[PDB]
Amino acid sequence: YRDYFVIRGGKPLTGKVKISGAKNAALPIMFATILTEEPCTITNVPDLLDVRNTLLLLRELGAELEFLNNTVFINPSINSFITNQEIIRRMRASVLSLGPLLGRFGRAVVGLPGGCSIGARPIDQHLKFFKEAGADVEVREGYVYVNLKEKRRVHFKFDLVTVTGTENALLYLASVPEESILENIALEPEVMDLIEVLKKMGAHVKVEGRSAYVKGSENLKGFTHSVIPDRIEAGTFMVGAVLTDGEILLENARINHLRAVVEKLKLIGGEVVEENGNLRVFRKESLRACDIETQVYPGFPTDMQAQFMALLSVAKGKSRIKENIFEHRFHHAQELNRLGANITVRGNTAYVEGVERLYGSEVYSTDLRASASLVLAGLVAQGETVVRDVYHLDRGYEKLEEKLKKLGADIERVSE
Ligand SMILES: C=C(O[C@H]1[C@H](O)[C@@H](CO)O[C@H](OP(=O)(O)OP(=O)(O)OC[C@H]2O[C@@H](n3ccc(=O)[nH]c3=O)[C@H](O)[C@@H]2O)[C@@H]1NC(C)=O)C(=O)O
Repeated sequence: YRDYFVIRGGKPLTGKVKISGAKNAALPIMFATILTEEPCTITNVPDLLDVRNTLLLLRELGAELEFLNNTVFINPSINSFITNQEIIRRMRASVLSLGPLLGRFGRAVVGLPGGCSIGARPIDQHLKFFKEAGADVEVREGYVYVNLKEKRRVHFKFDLVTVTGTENALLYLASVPEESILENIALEPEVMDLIEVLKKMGAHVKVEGRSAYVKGSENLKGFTHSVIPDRIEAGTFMVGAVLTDGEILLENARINHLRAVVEKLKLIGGEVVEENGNLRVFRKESLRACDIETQVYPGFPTDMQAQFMALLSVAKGKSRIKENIFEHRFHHAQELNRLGANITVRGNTAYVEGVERLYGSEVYSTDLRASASLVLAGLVAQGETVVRDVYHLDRGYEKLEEKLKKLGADIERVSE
């Protein structure tokens, strides 16, 4: 659909906002249900497009489920191991179905992801792991055909840190009745949340440094779990508060999943005060430039890069923002320039020369997470900002415009 936002800037964000469950924790956790025949219950699952597409895939695979009150009730009656190309083209993370399906049937046919606006994003590490696991892997008809003669212990080291690569490996190993080892894994909170679920199902998982020791099982149980809060949504609203010089209280967020974000926010001039579990955020000092480099967790999230770039576009001084994760992820920089920003891009590094003010205009969303930066900029840009193709934002945030409206943003959605 061609829905879009109309943001009339000039209002400070003030008030409470309830942070939703983590989209990227819910996804792998839902795919984990494929590992058992027993019923599972997953709560605090956000109602956003990626979750809905995942549920559609599970139903296509044979599962019986319901999604009500941010809770997924599923009977994992999987009777197929084919993840079609259409679903993969709609959400490349559907590749997470590979590990579970292989662990359940010893076979899987999953469409190979195509390019993405964020980058080529190949999955060589995923395929490399499964080959190291002893599976026969062949690409035909744009599908990855994986066949496993027999499950055996695995000792694999990732050539680079990959979030879903780590998750796909863990999902499979959880089904192998032997002791396996993964080295150089991702430590993102979502990966840790998936790990708790796999343990609840019966697998043993020990994390030391970036190594994961796994002892799987062929009789995994059903589980009940409440997914962690979404740290990217939380960070986004924090930026919103500082940028608009408002004062917000985030409810249901986790400060322990936001260290790098809070650190940079304070360097820029914002402040974050913890009240019990709540986080009160506001601007303490005038905005100032700061250098930022994205890194795998616990470092600064690439998923928060665009949002901070919007904040820095109106800060005093020149900021350097380098991407070490998705080096191509800068489409938003030029959209911000359309609002009067002064951002330059040279390779994997962007330089932001702060300007006194932004001027509202039409900008296009293209990144389910990074495009939130456009909404943020629209909150302070002079006049009105039109954010096109919010379909992307609907994939990455639950009721974004509604939460902003509740905080005083003069935003509205035009269904088209
Ligand atoms: C973009 C999203 O969030 C993303 C988030 O930005 C990134 C980085 O933190 O980690 C997840 O993707 P991801 O697992 O594909 O990211 P990674 O695998 O760690 O890729 C990091 C870098 O490694 C490279 N990479 C990764 C795997 C691989 O086999 N080969 C490879 O070259 C990628 O090209 C990328 O430049 C999140 N997605 C989910 C479903 O967990 C989203 O919500 O869709």
